[PDB]
Amino acid sequence: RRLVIVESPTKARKLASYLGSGYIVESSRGHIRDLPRAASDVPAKYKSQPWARLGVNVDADFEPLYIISPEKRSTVSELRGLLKDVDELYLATDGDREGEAIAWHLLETLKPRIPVKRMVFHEITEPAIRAAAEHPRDLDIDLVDAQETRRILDRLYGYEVSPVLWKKVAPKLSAGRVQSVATRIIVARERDRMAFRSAAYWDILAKLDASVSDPDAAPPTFSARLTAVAGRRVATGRDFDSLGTLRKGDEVIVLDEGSATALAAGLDGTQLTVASAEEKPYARRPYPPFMTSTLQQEASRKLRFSAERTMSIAQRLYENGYITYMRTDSTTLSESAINAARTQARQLYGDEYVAPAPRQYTRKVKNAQEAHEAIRPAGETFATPDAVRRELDGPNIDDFRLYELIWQRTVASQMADARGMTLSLRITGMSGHQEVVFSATGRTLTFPGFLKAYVETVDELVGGEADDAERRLPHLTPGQRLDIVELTPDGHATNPPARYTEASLVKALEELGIGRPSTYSSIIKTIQDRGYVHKKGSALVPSWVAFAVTGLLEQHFGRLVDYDFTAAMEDELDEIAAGNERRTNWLNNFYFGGDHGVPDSVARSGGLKKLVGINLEGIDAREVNSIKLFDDTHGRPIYVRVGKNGPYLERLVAGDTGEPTPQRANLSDSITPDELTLQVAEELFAT
Repeated sequence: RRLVIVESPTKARKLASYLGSGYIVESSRGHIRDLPRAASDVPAKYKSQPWARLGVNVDADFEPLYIISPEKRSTVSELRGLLKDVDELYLATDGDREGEAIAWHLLETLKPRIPVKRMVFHEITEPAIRAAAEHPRDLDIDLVDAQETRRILDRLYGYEVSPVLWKKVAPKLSAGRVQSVATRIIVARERDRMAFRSAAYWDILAKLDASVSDPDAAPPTFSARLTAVAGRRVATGRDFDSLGTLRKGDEVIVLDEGSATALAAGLDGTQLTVASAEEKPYARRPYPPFMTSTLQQEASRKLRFSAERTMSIAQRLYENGYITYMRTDSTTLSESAINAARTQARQLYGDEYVAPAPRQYTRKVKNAQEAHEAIRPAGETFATPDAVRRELDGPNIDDFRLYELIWQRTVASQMADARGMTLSLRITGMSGHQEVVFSATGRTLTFPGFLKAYVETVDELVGGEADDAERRLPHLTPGQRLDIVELTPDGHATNPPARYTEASLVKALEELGIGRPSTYSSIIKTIQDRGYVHKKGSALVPSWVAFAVTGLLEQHFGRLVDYDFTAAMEDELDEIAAGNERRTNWLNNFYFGGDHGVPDSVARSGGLKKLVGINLEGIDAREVNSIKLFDDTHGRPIYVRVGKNGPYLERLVAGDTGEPTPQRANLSDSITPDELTLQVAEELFAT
């Protein structure tokens, strides 16, 4: 008999069905050991060590104290009992550094005296599981070191930074390093919206008829926008800065209502002339197969799933053998998957829609031990969407809908390019003695290609045109007459920068190099649970406490929330995982200071311990929990105060017998920060 250990019961039952007689497959319920979480976790033998409760001996090369979580105590003893009756132990945790560390803890805890085989696989099928059992991988201690370094980093960061949050913001706040950076991202955007000032600008929208000079033109009518007047380009929204004043670029003319209306009046009665018309072909390549980042984005935009929901569903699909492993930065497809996807594309859409050659989407992954393939349907032959629809019906419907998304993306990635035309137009006229220029743009989809099988969804808050959208224009030739159906002077205002959705936050975490496949959703989940961020529709909105904590970190511990320093620490952890940096050297440099790392980083500034242990009696807690908004019409500053009972507005005013007396008005989450205007503040201060 052979004992096999995996992380979860679903995985345990699934591997057992494939390994057959002679294997006992059991679940570890995840991690079995952790650093001490309370004083009572410290065993008697270590109670004589003053560092035991922290769980890390920083003076002995950061030696950890791993103890068995009391909730996992019976799991360990049951595992120990089964080990006594087998001839071989198989460790079948996930192949990334998290799963490697779990296997390492199982070895350290069970101390086997029998052969050990470490199985690695990235899909759960009978071929994949059989191959893995027959070709085990040597235990990768570099992965384990990378996982352990991050665990200790997290412990030390919390140890040093938490008491500053307790003394200067609020008790029972928890420290979170990467979480505080993601929260800063959200706060920075909200601060940009509050400081945004709109500018007004006008143009003219024209509906133009071509069926007078060409009764075959299709469509007969179309719209065009005024874009130049007497050789000066007409100002648009991109021409104003965030304070509503013109950028320092080429000269423009800023039209207003009376301005634009006078141009339309001097025009109606006349006809317009096609000065120029251009056709330019385009060819769009398919989207790459999903990796974790793009799966979460598209599930969020198309399916409206939170990042956390997406990864819970993806985990069930994985453990049940429907898809490949869902924590990956690879968009590579294996040979059988490319061929299955081409076949499906051929059967569902026709030979014309299959790409002529197989399409490989190879990008360099951080660590080839940890990611082998895109997220795609499992198996040499993909399970059909209908068969999966019948199995995951009823309560498992979200599972089907994510599988369908993955299936369609995988098939579309092997399909032919989309083709169409980009269409341009210049239209001239005469409004009195001034030459006007009207511009129209278009785009056709001659051949949809892969778009027949997958079209990305535009971010709800950023907006935009879908990749399959069309704007058709009739065929025109220079000099051609056009009749003005309608002239509408049209007023506009610049808009503040859009809030993040969960989808665009994942995108920003990836592009800044701060997130990783195994952390994107837990980051986003955690900032919402700990109260830093909430959802208004699909928009992530920071809470007022998020402003207070972010300002504290920015003003006094800025290196800890710097985007570039954070991305570089993530890279260094990956270097440990590849065996190009040492766990112990990295921890010593980071915590105690050293000569290695990016210039001016925490390590190079003297280390985390010196950095946080500045003189804190010089950090005023009243200032930390005051968020300046604006002054009122009398010059008095209005500020949001974050108090034990929540947020409230406050200003100092003149009282009964002289000033300064506080005036307050309580606040709820109902009003987003950029909505609390002076007008709103004054209304709150009265009622």
